Parts: sequence; structure tokens; C-alpha cells
Amino acid sequence: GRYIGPVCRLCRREGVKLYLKGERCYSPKCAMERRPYPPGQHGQKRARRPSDYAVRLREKQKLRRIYGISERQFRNLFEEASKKKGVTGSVFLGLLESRLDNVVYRLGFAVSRRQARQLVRHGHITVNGRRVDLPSYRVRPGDEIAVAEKSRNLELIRQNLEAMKGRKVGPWLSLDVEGMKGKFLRLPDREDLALPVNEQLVIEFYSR
Amino acid sequence: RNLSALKRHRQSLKRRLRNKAKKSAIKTLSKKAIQLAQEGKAEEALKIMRKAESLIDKAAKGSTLHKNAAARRKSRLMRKVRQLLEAAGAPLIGGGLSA
Amino acid sequence: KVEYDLKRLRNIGIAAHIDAGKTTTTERILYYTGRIHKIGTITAAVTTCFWKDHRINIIDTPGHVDFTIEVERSMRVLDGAIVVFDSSQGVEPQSETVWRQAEKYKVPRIAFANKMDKTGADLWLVIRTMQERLGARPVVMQLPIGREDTFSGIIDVLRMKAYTYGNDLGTDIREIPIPEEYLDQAREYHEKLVEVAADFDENIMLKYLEGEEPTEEELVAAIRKGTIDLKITPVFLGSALKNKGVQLLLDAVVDYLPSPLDIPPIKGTTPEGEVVEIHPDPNGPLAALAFKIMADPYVGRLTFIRVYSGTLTSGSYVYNTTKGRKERVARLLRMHANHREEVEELKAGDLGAVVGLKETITGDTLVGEDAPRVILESIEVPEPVIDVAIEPKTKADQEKLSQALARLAEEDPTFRVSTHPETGQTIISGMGELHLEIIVDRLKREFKVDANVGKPQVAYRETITKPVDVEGKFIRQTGGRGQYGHVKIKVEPLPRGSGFEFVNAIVGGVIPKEYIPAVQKGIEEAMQSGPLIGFPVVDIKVTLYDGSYHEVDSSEMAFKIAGSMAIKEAVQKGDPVILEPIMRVEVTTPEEYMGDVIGDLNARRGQILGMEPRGNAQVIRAFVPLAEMFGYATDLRSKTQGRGSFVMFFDHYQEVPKQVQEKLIK
RNA sequence: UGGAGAGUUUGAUCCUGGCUCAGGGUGAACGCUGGCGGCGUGCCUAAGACAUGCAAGUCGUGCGGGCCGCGGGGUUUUACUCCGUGGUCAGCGGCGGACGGGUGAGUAACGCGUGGGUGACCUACCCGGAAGAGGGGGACAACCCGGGGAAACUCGGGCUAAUCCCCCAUGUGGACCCGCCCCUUGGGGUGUGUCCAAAGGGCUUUGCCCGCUUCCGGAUGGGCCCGCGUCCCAUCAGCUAGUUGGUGGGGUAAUGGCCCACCAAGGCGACGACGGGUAGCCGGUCUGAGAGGAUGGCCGGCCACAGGGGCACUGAGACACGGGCCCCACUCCUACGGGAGGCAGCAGUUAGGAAUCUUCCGCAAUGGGCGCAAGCCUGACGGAGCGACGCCGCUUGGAGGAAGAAGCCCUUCGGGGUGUAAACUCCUGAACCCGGGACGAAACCCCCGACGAGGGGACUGACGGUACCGGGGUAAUAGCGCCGGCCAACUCCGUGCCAGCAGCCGCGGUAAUACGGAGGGCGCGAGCGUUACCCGGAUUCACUGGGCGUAAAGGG
Ligand SMILES: CC(=O)O[C@H]1C[C@@]2(C)[C@@H](C[C@@H](O)[C@H]3[C@@]4(C)CC[C@@H](O)[C@@H](C)[C@@H]4CC[C@@]32C)/C1=C(\CCC=C(C)C)C(=O)O
Ligand SMILES: Nc1nc2c(ncn2[C@@H]2O[C@H](COP(=O)(O)OP(=O)(O)O)[C@@H](O)[C@H]2O)c(=O)[nH]1
Ligand SMILES: [Mg+2]
Ligand SMILES: [Zn+2]
Repeated sequence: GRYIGPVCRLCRREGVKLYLKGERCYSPKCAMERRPYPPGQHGQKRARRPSDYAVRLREKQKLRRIYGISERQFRNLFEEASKKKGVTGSVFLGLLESRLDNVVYRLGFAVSRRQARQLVRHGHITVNGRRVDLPSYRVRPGDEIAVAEKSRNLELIRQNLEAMKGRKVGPWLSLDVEGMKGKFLRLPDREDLALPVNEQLVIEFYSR
Repeated sequence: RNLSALKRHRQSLKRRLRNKAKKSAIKTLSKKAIQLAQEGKAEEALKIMRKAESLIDKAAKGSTLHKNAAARRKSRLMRKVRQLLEAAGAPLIGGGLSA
Repeated sequence: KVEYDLKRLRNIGIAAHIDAGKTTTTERILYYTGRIHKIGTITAAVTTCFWKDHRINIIDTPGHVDFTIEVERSMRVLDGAIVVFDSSQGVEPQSETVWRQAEKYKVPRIAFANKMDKTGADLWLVIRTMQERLGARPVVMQLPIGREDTFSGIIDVLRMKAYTYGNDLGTDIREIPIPEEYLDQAREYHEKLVEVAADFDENIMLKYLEGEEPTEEELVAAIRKGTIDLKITPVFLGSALKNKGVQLLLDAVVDYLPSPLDIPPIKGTTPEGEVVEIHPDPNGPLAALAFKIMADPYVGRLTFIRVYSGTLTSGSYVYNTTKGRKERVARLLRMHANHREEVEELKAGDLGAVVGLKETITGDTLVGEDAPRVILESIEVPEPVIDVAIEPKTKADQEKLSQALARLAEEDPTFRVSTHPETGQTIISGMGELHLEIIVDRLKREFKVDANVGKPQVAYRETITKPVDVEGKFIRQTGGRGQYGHVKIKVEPLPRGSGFEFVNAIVGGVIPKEYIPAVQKGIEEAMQSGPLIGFPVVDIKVTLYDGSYHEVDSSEMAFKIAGSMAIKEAVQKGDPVILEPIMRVEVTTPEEYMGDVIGDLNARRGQILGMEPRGNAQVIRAFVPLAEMFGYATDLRSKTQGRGSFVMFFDHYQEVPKQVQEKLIK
């Protein structure tokens, strides 16, 4: 099950600030903001030079903890992107991004991905009509990801759908704050995702 | 304890007992035949053999012999017979052997 | 279509001393409880019968003989009991034992006067002992029409009805009123019954002192109200062989014998830890016990069980908490005196066999497949009394004897197999001479193993008497790895129970710091194989006081032999004494047989320590060798006629009588 | 669209080289944990034995009866109890029990795989074409009587029916011997001779329906034959008498030493015969950059076997898994004179083993046998159950929230860690509740038509009140491995070459990042580890892709 537990901890360790919390992570306290360094007892000590391995494992975890997903699924998705025709680097991200529980986060119906998931799970979401509750569900090109109706008027939805009025949503997504809808225009592109992750390393991770 | 398929065995015995007879008949008969044929009984041999022939095809009707089983037996009877009647005899009476 | 009231369930046990009648008592119980005829082998552990609208669950096997454990387990699991008594054996020395062990668990029991037709057959003779030996409050329920040979019929006191038997084939019985004479003999007694029964109902007491007769319905109420309290013990009678006193003892059952309800609820423990009453509710969590496993050639593996709570069902799923297993109860079965009744369930308080299940062995707890994964009590404690030395011939029968107790320790966990932790040989634990002997027929026959049957050994202890001082040199200088370790000690005997005390008594240090450590491994080690027979040379004090060395030749071990050569002769020059193990004991024996018990303890190399009264007997303390201890369970039970039991704990080691010192040179 | 290496011989180096590790896989087991669902899958060992139940039958539209319930009663009354139809019981006859289902013992072999040959053959039922169905006789059960038996059943008289059997006819036409013609291994013609057909039921009754007989053709399923491919051992080198060939017989549906008689000496073998070990073969499966290496469970094909072994019978087909005979071994009954049996069918029992399930529901669907149909049988099949055995999806919560409680650990005692983690604050609401609730099922049949097309009508759910849908709805399960190097992730205390660790190098002998605990950390998560076994790494058997002066290796 989707990890669970101290996250603004991973925020640390990886040393590259993460928005695993959404709102808070922005305030002067993504944790990494106050104590920017690997947890544990040692944490704040002269870090030995990373091994060729350590590096790639670390970059993989980084990318995986972003989308908060089990190592199993992460790998399958990887192995899938590989055999797929196209630059595996981009493709991998391609599907990673198609995760419904993620398209929810992106479209703004959720502050964190952790949240976006619970929403998707509790059928508060819909796909071109019928509602879906499988985080893993993968969005195709030209779909409407709306908030169900029983949902529409629920504190959370609003507030979140509120900070929206103004802010823009990725070039591969069109959102209608009102109708609380949202289309998955085209498949996200390489740069469109300003991730602090280098795929080429993660790729090389699964090469060993 | 049991299965009424023995009906098939009972029947088995019968059918067996039946063609078991016409079976042996065509045999002894087939011999009484080739016997004379070789012996010299030209026409009185053909006679028997002409009878043998019947019995054969006759049993071919049922499940005794069938297909060539009949035909094969024939082609040999009236093959060894004709090949014994030339032991100086000329096919006298109108046996099965064709002119 | 109820058919199950619970208040009609009678789970009794027929327990008594041998000879008695137990078995003959039952094959008969099951002839009356079911001769039906209407115009229309102890085949398994527990069997059911129906006597005038009551289901009886009997578990006849007792025997009493040396080993009980089976009599005491059935007892647990079942409600009532019938301590059958041989009316004949009057000067009966073992009428006892049995009962004195029943209230020992807490269970009600009537008594039966069996061979009333056999010479010396006297009814009172037993009550004149049933209250003289044990001390209960029995109630002569019947009287004999003709004592012993003249056994025609019997008469009920409580109900004043006469009964007669025209034979012993069990056919021409009938109920003919009291025969001319007798009659009078009754009254006084039918009043003493209506007098004893007054200690229960104050309603059968006042009407007694007013002039009214207590109704046949309440009178029994008194009798039964109190029988079940373990106060009264309704004694009846009848030649189980000639069919007399049976069909009237079968009423004796139901009428005074407890029902599963009438009995005090089981205790167990939850996964957390805490007692709890297992309520005999056919709708409470499922939780029963399994006791007697069996191998039926027809239904495979059977597992007899007694339910305390909930109900088991045909085609269900249980779970053995004892051995963490999801057993599958696939079919249930009730053992009938002549057939297999395939019922569909065992509601609490009832017992039977569940076909299926694998892991479930003797006394396991099975709860519903979800119910509180608890584990009942059961905890019995019948340890051993007689053990043997079993040496499996060549190293071949030591493998036929290994799979000999791997199926004979699950089929009877009332013994203990343990390899003598000092000299190979394995010790077979028994509950008497009969226990080990018959394991010796089957483990030797049904297992075809043919090992040895001699007797256990004794763990002696080499040592000395006089303090000596020998040299501890070694030196081997030919040219190089020299090997130079020299020492000199002070070996002196200490009290019989001192141990090992080494002394690092070197002045300036003629034997290096590094080398005194490994010089203690040579003295301590070498003490292993004694200077007489070769046993642990203990009870001495070593005192390394001298010994020198060399600059190159010395070793971390060359000094190992140096101190091992000083101990290997200080005990040989200091007169070696062969000590032995003396066990403390206590024979709870009636001071009646106490004369020959304490004597025997002396003609047995030992010396007696005391006798402080206990209960109605008296315990004897002392010490005995262990060579002269073997097979004492059939020597103590001998000088006391079964009325003797003993314990045993180690103590000390002590020299052999100088005459058991020139013997041990084997 | 595809290739990563590292640790270990030395004081140090380079090379050769072996060992070892990281990856993936499994019908799996074992350990510690363990919540939901879907789809798969579950005796790999004893091809050891097996209690119980069920797994193969069905047609009254083939025939005669026995028994039971209806008509009308045969005659003038019950009489020689007849008739027409609907239940039944067994007997006749008809198909089907040769398919379906199980298993891998055997088998190194035309067994299998593949591609072909049948001038060397077969094929019930199913299609299309041609011609027929004419007379006659005849038995055996059933049944009645009588006899033997413990039982299983069995024997003897005497009836009797039929699509059972038999004789005569007609032979479209086919089968044979001979001759001629075309052809070319026995393939088509054609003349003389000879020989062979057949059955009757139901109705709405000179017309249909189901059958029959002969012949030709199709379709499907096969038998036999052949080229090539099909493991280890030369420390198995020689093998062979029905052996190799021939002639003539027998035999078969058919070729052939497949058998027999008599001739002739031949057939086979380092291109590995013969012998020994092992094994069911394939589609595929796992691994692999590939070449290759292992493997052959579930699903599909072929084979082989039904306690061990031999053998025929019936039949289109079997040398028959719930058929038969006999031998042997085992199980049971026995009146001891003789009888009944075969779970490698479904479920289960026991034994063995480290280990592998319910004596479940339904014929609703698909498929099969029988039947004109109605319908019947169907442990095949469609489902359910149990097991993290596997794979996929999901939950154990979401947003807030301290320059940061307590406890615990570390500390230069300033403080640092656990850590937004908790608490606490709101909000969604697995579970669980009331209510609704299937798809799979539309034909066979019935009515119109013409019992053709086409049109219309009706009966049919084991799973299942399950899935799913709407409303109501409580913060509601985490372990396990590891933390010296390979290899991610370290401090304190115990301990003192002890206790123990350990895949390799090695760690442990008073300050151990290596043992044991704790705090902390890393990986992964209803799983995590261990053990077996296979491929990889191992260009370490090298075809791709190696070597032989001294490293192993040049033959005197
Ligand atoms: C049947 C019954 O109820 O008891 C029977 C059965 C009995 C209790 C037996 C005594 C003893 O073996 C018992 C032991 C514990 C013996 C040891 C193992 O083998 C056990 C598996 C066995 C179980 C029952 C058994 C076998 C009995 C006897 C034996 C009497 C012997 C003599 C010489 C008087 C009895 O009852 O007298
Ligand atoms: N004379 C007589 N003998 C009896 C009677 N009951 C039992 N017995 C005998 O007692 C002996 C042992 O009986 P059993 O029940 O086997 O003894 P248990 O095993 O100790 O109960 C046998 O000889 C029986 O016949 C009785 O009523 N009268
Ligand atoms: Mg007895
Ligand atoms: Zn953060």
C-alpha cells in the first residue's frame, strides 16, 4: 500500500526538496527548509563519496518517491516503457504522468499526490462519464477528468478548485475551474515536467 | 454391484457362436473342394467350389467376413482349383470358373 | 424435533481396581440400554446409549492397575462415575485407590456391589469398609433377597418395591412384592434413607417429623440434590454376570448421576491470558477438546472430542490453537454399542469423533475458525515410577527404536524417552511395571526391534582421600621447539560437595603470566578420566605453588601437559576413592505397612531420616544409592499393597564401602 | 532495439586460472509475519494399496410378455379376462459402452517431429447420385412347470414375437477365375462363366417421417511405408538363424520373415553396430545480446498404460480404464462346494514425503450418447470451497500541525536524533448497514406458412439475492531481510579465539560499523527471508567467441 508515514523525511534524505505534502511543503518548513539533510542519527556529517551504484539507486528512489508508488508498479511501468517504441527516458515519464491519481494532482483537484489518490479512491473522480477509483488507471489523449456530482460541493474540492482561478495548468491539460472538468490534451512532454530527476540514470539503474 | 452391459457379452457369445460356424463351414467346404479339383473330379469339384463361393460372399453379408476377406478367399479357391484342373481335366460342367 | 435437552446427557466413567468388574459392568450396561425389539468390544473410546429418555456417554477403560492416567483423563472430560466394587473380596485391600483420586479432580460417583453372588459376597462388608477405608456417606439403596448363592432378586428401599430374578440370562425378572419374611428388615433403612436425605431437603425432614411420607419425587430430590455435591455415594448391587442389580442401577444412573449441565464449567485461557468459564451453550464460541486419536480402517483417522462451548458441524472448519492449524472437520461420528451413527453435529457438553483433522494429537484445543483463539486447561500430571535401560543391539535397532517412539509417543504421551546424558543408553519412562513391559512386546513385536533390557547405570565420581604433591615437568629439548613446561601442585581433598578450586600460588612468577591460564586447562581437563575406574575426579583443591620455564622452548600448551601431568598422578598417589550418588526419598505409606518399608530401606544400603505424619499416612525421608534403587516401584507398592508411593531428589556423592570399591573394577 | 561487472594467490605488479556474489525463473516447499478481491493453479514421492458414494447409457416410433392404474367388457352371467393408451420390471433385438475423463510405468523407437508415399488399404453415424425393398420357412429368452444352490446364479422340458436368424427370386450393380483393351507395382474398362441384396415401424395411411438393401462419389477419422532430425558411456567393439534375401503358402482391411515350408549365404558396424544408464516426444516454457544452454507442470497434438502378465470374442473401430478368459499378487463373502472385485475416473481414506484441496452445487450454458420428438444419462463441462502457490488491482488514511511534548538513544553535556512523526484540528469514509438487482437464454418445441426461406409465440439460471447500482457509513491490519567489503545503510552497550557469525575474503583472543541487544538507517511491503533446482554472469567446452616455448596443454 502507498507507503504511509513520515514523508517530509524523504523530502530530506534525497536532499532535493519534495512536495509530498503540498501546502505545507511551501511554507518555511518543507522540513528540508529547516533541517536540509538526511534523517537518522548521523545525517549531518561529512557524506562519503557516492558509489556509481548509490548514485543511480538514489536517483531512482527520487523519481519514484515523487509519484509515490510501489517499487513493483514502478518497475513494471519501467519495463513497459523500455519495450515501447520511443526514447525510453521520455516514455517512462509519459505513463508515470498518465496515472489518474497524478492527473488529479496536476489538474489541481488535490494539494498533494497523497491526497489526489484518496480522492480518486473514494470515487470523487470521473472519466468521460463513469467514475473511476483505481489510482493506477491510465488516462488516454482527449479525456475529461471531472469531479463527480455528489462531490462538487465539498469543502476540500472548492478551496482546491479555488486557488485554481488564475493559476495555469500544464500545456497538455485544459482545466475548467467552473465545470470542475479537465481534458488530457496531449501526452506530457520531457521539459513540461521540471523534475529534479535525471531519467538517464534511473534507466541505467535497471541496466545492472 | 453390476452393469447391464453384459447384454453386450451375452450377445457377444451368440454372434460369436453363429459366424463361428459359417466360418468353419467355408473352411472344410473350401478344402473338400480344392481336394477333388486336384484329384481329378473336374466337374464334381467345381460343383462344391461353386457352393463354397456362395457361402463365402454369403457370410460377407453379415459381420463374419467382409470386404476383401470374402473376395480374397474366393480368388484363391477358384485359383487353386483351376490350377489343379489343368492337371489334365478340362473344366467340364459349368462351374464358377469362367470359360 | 428438539431431541437435545442437555439435561438428559449422562457422561459417566466406570473406574475401579482390577479383578472388579468394570468391563463386564459395561458390556452389560449396553444390552439393557438397548435390547429394543419393537414391532417395526468397547468399540471405541466413548460410547452412547439411551436409558429411558437420556443419552449416556461411557468411557470404560480404567483398570486402575499401577498406571491410571486414562481413568483420570476420561474422568475430566466426562460428568459422573461408578466406582464398581467387588462385593466378594471382602477383606479387599485395594477396594481403595480409585475414589481417593476422583474427588482429586472433583467428580460425583455412585458405587456398585458387583459379585454379590460370589462367595464371601457381603453388601455391608463393603460399606463397613467403604466408610472405613475412604470415608464417604453411602446410602444402602437396596437389600439382597438371599445373600450370595440364594440370589433371586433385590428390593428398593427408597421406593419400597420388590424385584426378583428367575435367572441369570436376563429375561425372567419381574417385580414381585417383598417375600413374606424380610419386609421388616427394610423400614428402619427406608427411614435412614429418608433420614439421611433430610440433610438436603428440609421439606423431607419436617414431613418426616410430622407423620407424612416424602413424595417419591422430592425424596429423590434430596438424595440427588446432595449426591451431586460429592456428599452422598448411593451404593447399589448386583451380579453383573447373572444380570442382577443392573437395570435397577441404570435408573441409579440418571436419577442421581449428574447431567453435563449439573457440572461446574471448564476453565481455559484467551490469547491475552486470563481464565474464563466455557459455558455449555450450543450457541457460544466453538471450543472443545480432543483426547483419544484412533486409526479406523474404514474412516481413517478419528479424533474423539468433548465440547464445552458452541457446536461442531458436519462439513465445517475448525482451528487447532495448540498446534496452530486449520483442521477441516469433514464428518462427525457417534460410537454406538453396535454401529457407527453418522450424526450431523456435536453441541457443547456432548462428545464424539470428528473424521478428518491431522495435527490434532492428545488433548488439543480447537476453536471456531474465527472464534477467540483460546486454549483450555487439561494440564494433568501423571509422571513416571518405573524406568529401564534399552540399548538397541547393533547400531541397527537404534533406528527401529527411533521410529519406535515417534509413533509410540504420540499414541501414548504418558511415558518419557530421554537419552542418558552421560552414557548413550536411552531411558524408557513408565507408569509402573506393566507400562514398560507391554511397550516391550509391541516396540519389540509391532516394531520388530530386538534391543537390550538390563538396568540403568550410576554416575560415580573419582577422587581421593589423602593430600599429595607430585612433580609436573615435561621438557623435550632435542633442538628447537623445545617444549619446556614444568610445574608442581598441592592437591588436597575437600568436603563431599566442594568442586574445583585451583590456586595460582607462584612467588615472583617462575611460571609466566601468559602461561598460568593454559595451565588451568590442563589440570581441569585432565581431571576427566579418573585414577580408578575413570570418572570425573571432583571434590578437590589444586594449588600450583611451584614450576619453572624456558626462554624459547616453553609453549601456550607445553604448560598444558605440565599441569595435566601434575593432576594425572596427585590423585593416584593420594589414594583414589570411588564416590557414588545418594538420592533422597519419601514413601507416603500407611503406618500399617510402615514396619517393613523402613526396614527394606536399610536392607537397601540406605539410612532413614524421619517420619512426620501426613493425612492418614506417614512420609519417610532417607538416602539410597542408585544402584540399589532400581525397580523400587514394584517393591514399595509391594510392602504396602499399592498403598505406597514415593518421590526422589539428588543430594550428594559418597565413598563406596571398600567392598563396593573392589567390585567396580569392571 | 541489443551485451555493465565485482571479491579472492603478492610486500607490490602483470598474466593464467579456480572458487564465490549481485539478475531472472519454479506445480515449490521451510521460517517470521499476514487484511480484501479478481484470474490462474495445487501428490513433482509409492505406476503402493484402498472403506463409501457417484462417474454410461438410452430408444414402447423394433418385439412378445410380467405387474399396476384406466376404458369397453368380451358370452346371455364371472367364463377361453380380448382390445386401444400411459406408468413399470426385466428379456429380447438397436445404436452407444473404442468418445469423453486419468497417468507417465514403459519406450532411444518411424514412439515423436517434419515432409512425403500409398497401382498396398479401412472408415459406423453424416452429405449428394443410381436402383431396389418379391416370396416364403425358422429358432431363444421373456413366460409356465420341474430340478441343483448358502450365495453368485444354473440346468431340463414346453410355448412365442421382431428391424434376430435362414432358404428361393429380381438383380440396377458389385465380388471372383480366364481372355482382350487402355493404363502402368494390385488403376480403369469389356466378353463367357459363377456368386450376393434386403426390415419393418409411426401418422393425419396410394403421401409423408424414421428406418432398411446393393453400388458409385464426398467429408471426417484412421492403418501401414519412407527421407531427414531425435541423450550419456568405448573403461560396451564386434552383433546376427527367422538372422539377410528368394520361391510358394498362410494371415490381414492391406504391404512385409508378420508367420510356415524349402532353397541361397547373407544382413549390420568406428558415418559407433551390439550392450549398459537415463527419458514419454512435440507446440511450447525459463534464461540468454545472441548463438546456445536447460526444460516438457497447467492448455493443445501424438504415443503408451490401466493391479503384473498372456489371450482372443463381439464389432465400422478394441485386442477394450468402470467387457470377457486364464496365471500370479492383494481385498471381501463362504453353508468353505465355490463366489465378487480393480480410483493412473470425481471427491475422499491410508502409506510414503519437506510437500499438493471438498466424500461441495448444477446439467442454467457448451459438448457428447440414445430418441421422430417429448426427454433421459452425462464427477466432460459450468461454478462454488480451501491454500498469499503465482500474477494483477486495493486498503490500513488525507490536509493542517512545534525552531520541535514525552519516552528512548547518542552527546564535547551546549545539544543532537526519533520528527510532522505523534498529539491535537477539521474531512473522505474500507468494513458494515437498509433498498434495488443482472448479462450469460435463445434455440430444441408450438402456431402461420409448404414440417423450405422467412414471420410470430412460449418454457428455460447452478454460480446468486452474488456482481453491480442508489442511500446510510466507523480512522479502520504491518511486517520481514539487511546495515565490514562486494552492497545501498553506524553509533552505544554487552562480550573477550568465549559465545557465536559466515555466499566468498574472513570477523571474535577487553574500546568489534563483522558476534548478541538497543537507538538509528537502507531495501521492499501482505509480504520478507532461507533451502533446493535451471539459465546468466562463465569468450570458464569458445559455431558466434579460447588455447598448447616456461602458466593445463605437441603425440619419441
Ligand atoms: C481396552 C481398555 O479399556 O484398556 C486396555 C487398553 C489399554 C488401556 C490396556 C492397558 C495399556 O496397554 C494401555 C496403553 C496405555 C499401554 C501403552 C500403549 O500401548 C498405549 C497405546 C495403550 C493405550 C490403551 C491400553 C492398551 C488395557 C488393559 C490392559 C490390561 C492388561 C493386563 C495384563 C491386565 C485393561 O483395560 O485392563
Ligand atoms: N461371580 C461374578 N463374577 C463377576 C461378576 N462381574 C464380573 N465378574 C468377573 O470379574 C472378572 C474380571 O472382570 P473385568 O470386568 O474384566 O475386570 P476389570 O477389567 O478389572 O473390570 C471376570 O472373571 C468376570 O467374569 C459378577 O457379578 N459375579
Ligand atoms: Mg477391564
Ligand atoms: Zn516536505
